[PDB]
Amino acid sequence: DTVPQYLKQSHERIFENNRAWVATKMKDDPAFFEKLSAGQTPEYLYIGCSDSRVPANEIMGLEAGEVFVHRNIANLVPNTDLNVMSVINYAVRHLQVKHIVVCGHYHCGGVKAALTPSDLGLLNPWLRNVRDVYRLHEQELDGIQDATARYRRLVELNVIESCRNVIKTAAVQQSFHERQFPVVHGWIFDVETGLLRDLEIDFEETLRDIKKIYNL
Amino acid sequence: RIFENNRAWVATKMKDDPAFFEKLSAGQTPEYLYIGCSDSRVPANEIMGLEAGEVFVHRNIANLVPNTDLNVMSVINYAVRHLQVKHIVVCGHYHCGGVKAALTPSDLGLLNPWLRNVRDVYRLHEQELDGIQDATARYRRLVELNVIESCRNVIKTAAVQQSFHERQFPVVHGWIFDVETGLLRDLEIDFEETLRDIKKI
Repeated sequence: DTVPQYLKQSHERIFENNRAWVATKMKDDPAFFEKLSAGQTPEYLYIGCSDSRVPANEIMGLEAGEVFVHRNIANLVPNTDLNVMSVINYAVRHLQVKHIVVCGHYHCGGVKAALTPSDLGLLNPWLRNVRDVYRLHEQELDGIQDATARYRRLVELNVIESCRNVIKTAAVQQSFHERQFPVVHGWIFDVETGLLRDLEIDFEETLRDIKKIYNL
Repeated sequence: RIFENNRAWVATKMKDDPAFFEKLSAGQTPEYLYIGCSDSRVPANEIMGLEAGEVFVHRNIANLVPNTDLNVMSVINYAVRHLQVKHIVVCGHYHCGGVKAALTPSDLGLLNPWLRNVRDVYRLHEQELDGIQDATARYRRLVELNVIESCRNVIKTAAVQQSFHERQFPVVHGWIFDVETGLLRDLEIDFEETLRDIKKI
């Protein structure tokens, strides 16, 4: 019932590491935290998986402060999730972000967890959103005979449907109609090469396509 | 532009710095879950002097853990039950604008129910906050109490209570990140006491 000591010193070591990190930044730039604390308005909302590999801003060669960030299991945008719907609403309506990106990769454990028949308890309802993506694209995925190619295509279609879910929001549709931003993109990050790849989500075409069923 | 930056970033990472792409795909298990605000200033792993890969991450408006939010409850459940993370941290700072938005009587539409969680923190600590006359100092204390109640919400989860009872991990910590100095400040939450408090019910 007491906290093991190895957990207390693991925790202390973080603070030692933090003090050391501050010293080297102080040596490299004497006003760096002064400039950090200097204002900024993010231009990007980035939605990625909680299974992060590299900070968003560093992949994109931007300052951390130019990217407002959300990470969740399997980089989902479910209809009735007030968590992700609040980040989208705030980013669009308060930050007036010019770009929203959904970025996946082939090693998010969330998507893999969606395909195991196991009871993951509380996780099942969240990962149900990944299985709905399989249903929307069932013929395409059934016709890929290589398991690893099929899995990789599911990861990409999950990014694309998350993007479509962003585009379907009132905030994105109304902002785009009246100000021609934000624009939504779907990307894949390759861990093996460190390269971003555009899925070429057709924003203009997708936004037009959505209007029939989903306008405002 | 972004993709140019990305190619250049891969170069300096494989030219101006060392080649660590094998490590990127090497595979590791995070020892930390970090819950912060979507208004990021510095990557978690860099504040903590760890590899990005040692820290499983969630960011949301005002670093909240609301009871009925399946989004954050799924990251907690996965981190505890699948990743077997040894630490969960909630880290706030004084420039997440969600907390400030929660104190203006404005209708923020869809945001009202999310930010209602911040107003509930004011109510749980109303005497404490009413006694601070300086707006700025009162705001700063609200940011800290918001971290602490987020941490208490983590401790109250089935996943954390059951994991800690049977395996003595994870432990939960609340931190405040000071952007001016870059230093983490421990909020020194009552982990053992909250756990004992939960069993009274």
